[PDB]
Amino acid sequence: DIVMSQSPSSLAVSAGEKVTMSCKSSQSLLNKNYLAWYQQKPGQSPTKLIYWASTRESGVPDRFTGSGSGTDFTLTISSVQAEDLAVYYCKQSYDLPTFGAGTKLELKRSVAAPSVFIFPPSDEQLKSGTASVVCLLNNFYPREAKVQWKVDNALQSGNSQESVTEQDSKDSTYSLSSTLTLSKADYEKHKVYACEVTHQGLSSPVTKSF
Amino acid sequence: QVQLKESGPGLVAPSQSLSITCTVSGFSLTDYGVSWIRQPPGKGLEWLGVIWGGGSTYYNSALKSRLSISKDNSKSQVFLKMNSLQTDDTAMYYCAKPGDSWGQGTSVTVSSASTKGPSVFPLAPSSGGTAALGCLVKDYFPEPVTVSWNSGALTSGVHTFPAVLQSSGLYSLSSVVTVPSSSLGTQTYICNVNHKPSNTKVDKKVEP
Repeated sequence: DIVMSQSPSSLAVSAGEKVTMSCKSSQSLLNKNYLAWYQQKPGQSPTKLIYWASTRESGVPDRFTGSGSGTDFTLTISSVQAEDLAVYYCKQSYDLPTFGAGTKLELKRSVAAPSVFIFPPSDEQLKSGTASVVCLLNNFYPREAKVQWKVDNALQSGNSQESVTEQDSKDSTYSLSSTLTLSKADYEKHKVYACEVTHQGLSSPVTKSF
Repeated sequence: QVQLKESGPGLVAPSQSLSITCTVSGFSLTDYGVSWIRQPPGKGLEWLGVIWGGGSTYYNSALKSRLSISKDNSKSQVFLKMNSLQTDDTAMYYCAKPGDSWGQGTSVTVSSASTKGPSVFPLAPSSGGTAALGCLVKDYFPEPVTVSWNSGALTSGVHTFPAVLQSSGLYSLSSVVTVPSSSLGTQTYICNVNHKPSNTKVDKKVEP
């Protein structure tokens, strides 16, 4: 097998910028260079962008430029859009095909405060002796937030897990869920439930609560 | 136009055998090669093999011995068979056809544990200018789900979070949609949650 070396592994970039990413091959690819470029959007299911190094696929923009030859190859985006947020892979096809490790292209953008929603446990779930309280942080940037739970002013720990979305394909923002897990028992003993959120795009911490 | 559809188990025991088929429409397999690519979670793409027109099969050096690709032109089908699966073999498996279109992919988890369907609980909306609601998909295994709203119809404002591991070792996630508070009374919101590997289909009325 031919080792395919791609770089950089990751790229943070404002929508205006021009970006270029390299892919070197331990061996030459010429018979036509049998180099291809693929794009994978947040899954999705990768699409082929460029073949024989530089010829783009059907319906693919003029912003995507493939170049280089034999051993060193380049992929260029001229004015990256938010929608270009994806990971890009190169594939040599000269031998038994192999992919580079890929370049994650992350979109940079301006700081955006989260809108914060809280969700009490559903009656249905409580009849199972468990209680999930959910705190949602919608559409923010950066990634990249502290979420703290308070029950009856009592700070919590070890009782929550967070899940972060992939960056949004149209506005480049994140969303986050925080989930407090309790037993029906611990839950019913208490009245006030709060998440307190601190974030770069926030003058002072925001707390949602029921 | 060409489409490729993979089908396979979702969960398999270590050391056992994996079978995935790719059913293809919109082109003939005497005319095209179908290749197989896998992607382990958080990792890159790995090329497994290909079968050409009169195939004639090539494999990935490293896995060559564990692997068989065959096809059936008549049935419009390609098979991937893999044996002695380890947990390393946990991947999304794709099939693929100037090129060149891919199937959706099939998630494949190698674990000795057994299947469990999800419980679905509604994240109900309450008391600026817009409101969120959602569904909670708790303790299931393996990946994935596969959540939608109004059986397709609703797709904007929707976020579906990546599955997280519970200390139970089961996965859970939430799917939230944002809407305007105005719409809450007149508009009705149902989330349709599918978990292929356990044959579970669930729909949930999400009321304020």
